[PDB]
Amino acid sequence: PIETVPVKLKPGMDGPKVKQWPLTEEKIKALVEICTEMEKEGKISKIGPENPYNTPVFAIKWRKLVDFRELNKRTQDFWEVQLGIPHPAGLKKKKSVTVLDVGDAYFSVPLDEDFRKYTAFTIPSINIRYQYNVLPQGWKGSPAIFQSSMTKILEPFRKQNPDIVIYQYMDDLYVGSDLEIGQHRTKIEELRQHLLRWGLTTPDHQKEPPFLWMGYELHPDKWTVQPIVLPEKDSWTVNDIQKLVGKLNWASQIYPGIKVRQLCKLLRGTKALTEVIPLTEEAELELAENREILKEPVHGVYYDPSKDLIAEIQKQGQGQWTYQIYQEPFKNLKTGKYARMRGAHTNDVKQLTEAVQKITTESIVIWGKTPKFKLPIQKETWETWWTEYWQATWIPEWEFVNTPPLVKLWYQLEKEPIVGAETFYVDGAANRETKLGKAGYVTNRGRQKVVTLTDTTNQKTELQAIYLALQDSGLEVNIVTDSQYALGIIQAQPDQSESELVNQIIEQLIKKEKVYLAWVPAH
Amino acid sequence: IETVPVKLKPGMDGPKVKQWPLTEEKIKALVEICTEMEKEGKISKIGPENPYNTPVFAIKKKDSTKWRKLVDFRELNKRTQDFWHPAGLKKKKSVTVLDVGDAYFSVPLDEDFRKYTAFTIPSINNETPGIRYQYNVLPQGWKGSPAIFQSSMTKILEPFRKQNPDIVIYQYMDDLYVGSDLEIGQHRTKIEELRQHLLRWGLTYELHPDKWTVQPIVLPEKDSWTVNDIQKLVGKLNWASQIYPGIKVRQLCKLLRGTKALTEVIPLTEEAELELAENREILKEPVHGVYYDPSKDLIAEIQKQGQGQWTYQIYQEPFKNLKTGKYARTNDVKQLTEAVQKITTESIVIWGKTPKFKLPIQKETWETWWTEYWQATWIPEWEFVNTPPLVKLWY
Ligand SMILES: CC(C)c1nc(COC(N)=O)n(Cc2ccncc2)c1Sc1cc(Cl)cc(Cl)c1
Repeated sequence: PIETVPVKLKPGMDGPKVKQWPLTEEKIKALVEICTEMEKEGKISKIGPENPYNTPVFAIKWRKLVDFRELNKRTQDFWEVQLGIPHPAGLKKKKSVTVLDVGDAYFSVPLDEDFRKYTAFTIPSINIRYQYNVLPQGWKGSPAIFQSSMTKILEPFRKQNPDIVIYQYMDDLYVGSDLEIGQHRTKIEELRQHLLRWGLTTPDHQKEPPFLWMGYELHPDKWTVQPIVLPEKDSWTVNDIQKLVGKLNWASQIYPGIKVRQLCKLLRGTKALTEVIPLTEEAELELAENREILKEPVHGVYYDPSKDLIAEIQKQGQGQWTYQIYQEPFKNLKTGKYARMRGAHTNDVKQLTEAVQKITTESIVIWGKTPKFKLPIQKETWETWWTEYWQATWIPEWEFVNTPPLVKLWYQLEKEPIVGAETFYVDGAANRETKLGKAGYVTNRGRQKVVTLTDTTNQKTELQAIYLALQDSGLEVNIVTDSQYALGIIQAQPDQSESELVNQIIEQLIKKEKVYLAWVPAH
Repeated sequence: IETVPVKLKPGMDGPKVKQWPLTEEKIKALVEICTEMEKEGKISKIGPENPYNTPVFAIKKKDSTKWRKLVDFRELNKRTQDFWHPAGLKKKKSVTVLDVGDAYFSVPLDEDFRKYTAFTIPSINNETPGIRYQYNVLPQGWKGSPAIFQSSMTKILEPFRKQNPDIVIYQYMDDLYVGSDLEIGQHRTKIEELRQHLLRWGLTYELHPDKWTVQPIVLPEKDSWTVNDIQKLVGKLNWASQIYPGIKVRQLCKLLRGTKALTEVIPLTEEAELELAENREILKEPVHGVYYDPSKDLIAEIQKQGQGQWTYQIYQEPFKNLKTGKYARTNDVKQLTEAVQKITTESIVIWGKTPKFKLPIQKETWETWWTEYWQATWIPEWEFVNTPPLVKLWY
């Protein structure tokens, strides 16, 4: 009843020819009985010596099974079905939602006449060659064509009725409206009616909520995540631990409490994938604290296009940021965390800004609009860093919220050398075999100091020199360095780093009143 | 009508590019525009046997409350069979540009090829499959539309230039560059007429090329120099010594001898004043031996200077700029976007090519807001840098 959709094999591929798995009598007879009824319904048809290819058949138990994997390996590619996630919280909450069954509408779609020849299978001598005339079950291109065909049918109806939501998934139709049960019902019948007119008979078993959907549980007034469970093991290999960390990270996206540090330490120096590792006590605790966190399922409400979208961010641990998207106080639509670390050197404002970006993109994808943000950062603060930062940033309209910890600029390097402040010319270098780590300085006032080190690079000694400078000076200092490494690092004005010296220096820089750092080429 | 047969570089296949998410607004606009275009047969919904896809966006050109549909065929263009630039506009005094994308809409597109122009109108939260289409005519933004219309493009330009090679007009994709070194008010008038010279076949502010330059590097002029002042001079001169190796800094560094306070004034010696002056002379002109090379990529770097100030450089060999300039004042983003356009435009003008931009912004940020202030008809290639410009005070 719908225009067949042209189909072809990949560039220069041939159909299947995999010999037929000689089956048994109890088997042959069963299929013989199944093919007969599908035949008398169109779905298939006898073919003869004519056709060359062959897909083996099986009779699962008394159900017909055609192993098409070897014809799906030679069919063109189709426009993917699952374009996008989507998130349960984007769904608009309707008053009534009906679910329609399609089912048998499976064999209810025609296969392109020039492709068919390739769907040839063979039924052994009872003691018979066929081909499909419909989207076979097990054919790479059938889901796509089905959904598409289905889309075409609905397109019209969806037109004459825009206020109705119709989600097509697998063999069902979820239709929601905001009409009254009287009106809703009638519309549905029309739909039932329309659907019939194309050969999609709808049975007049009624699947009820919660609707199990892609790891989600959909209830009328809310959505929940299907329980997330971790494996129970006495012996943990490296493979186990990696997949475990895998699942955890993933699940840490909605369960901000989750930690993986102690479990990932376990991966250190691992010699083999099967190597078994005793769990650390700090690792055992963490694994237990995660099992628990995961006992309370994540859940939220549905979307109300009538109210405004508000997003609230919070500074959790280190580089960790939590966020909630709601319309009414604490009635969360969605919640998450953002913790990426875009580069080695960074600070809190840049991070808060990145988090702000993420939520925007996600909002736009889920609700089609950006939200109003409530951020733990003063206008004064974000504005100073904004016009000082080298990249172009886009801040959205936001409301402050003095809910500690607050995001703040821990410091700002001077822009001009400080008048009257002691000038420190710092320096450092070493021995490549092993350190002659002699870092120290000299000032315009005559003060001088040299410090020897151990187990440290050449740049580490430059950083040391600045640290020594910083620690040994008044509240206002001028530091001249020839290190691009140090300069770069510092000029960025990060407030934290995986380094200890860089960190020490940072707290030093934070303590100071004034600090001008100057670079001069390394002679 | 008969169609011009197009082909993909022998060994290529269509583009399968991801469609960035759009606001409901941009979706709504897009869907209006498309069925109407469908109504007219330009595009017609397509099926799922078409695996290809090209990004599409919705821009609203200002001074009207009308949306325009922009398609990102960048990728398609990179793979359409290799199909086979008038100096003088970069010389003219005032230049103008016009949009001739429409012309193409009246040209059947080669059957076997429409499949590659497939694009998708996205759905909010993916609760709907996504509206699929394909072009039946010559699409805007595709390198193949100009090359195929060429035959009829010049064949419609003669009645203004067969014996009228005084003024100049160049065509870049959907773009029409009309350069005329004539009188200011007497400019609009000579083009407003070409605006009526093509219309006879269907398709119903100025640029100042000659007034550009690969600006010079300038050293400070001062009555008194401080330790720091000199430290900076030496720095900036050092950098500059990779472009110009004749630059010298020995004499100056002599001054940086000892350990004086950063704010202390150091008299310049005669040997030091001479060097600086020779250094000033070397820099008075752009480095020799820097010419455009077609086999190379044109690259453009932008640096935010604060105060709605943005500097940029176009170059092919790093530290061998073909041009430099500045854009000036709104927010970082709007400015950054206007700058890319201004820059791309000059680029098309001077070399008839768009440059690959290195954008000082987070990717996700750009992708979300660039369509907000984009008015061009093309889209340049771009990448995002996360490394501070250490040369923000030198460049
Ligand atoms: C009309 C459709 C679009 C719909 N809208 C809402 C949004 O929910 C409301 N309240 O309308 N719900 C959820 C629902 C669940 C149980 N009862 C009623 C509705 C549904 S049903 C549904 C079912 C599956 Cl398998 C997948 C998806 Cl994405 C949605």
